[PDB]
Amino acid sequence: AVAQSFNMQQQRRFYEALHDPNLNEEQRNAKIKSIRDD
Repeated sequence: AVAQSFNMQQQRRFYEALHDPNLNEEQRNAKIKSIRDD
């Protein structure tokens, strides 16, 4: 969540959001394009 190294620090978040079939591939995609874009 707003890390100064959002690849090394932020990785588990992206994994969790990606591995979430409940969220359809648009809302799921928005989560990905938010965890980075913050």
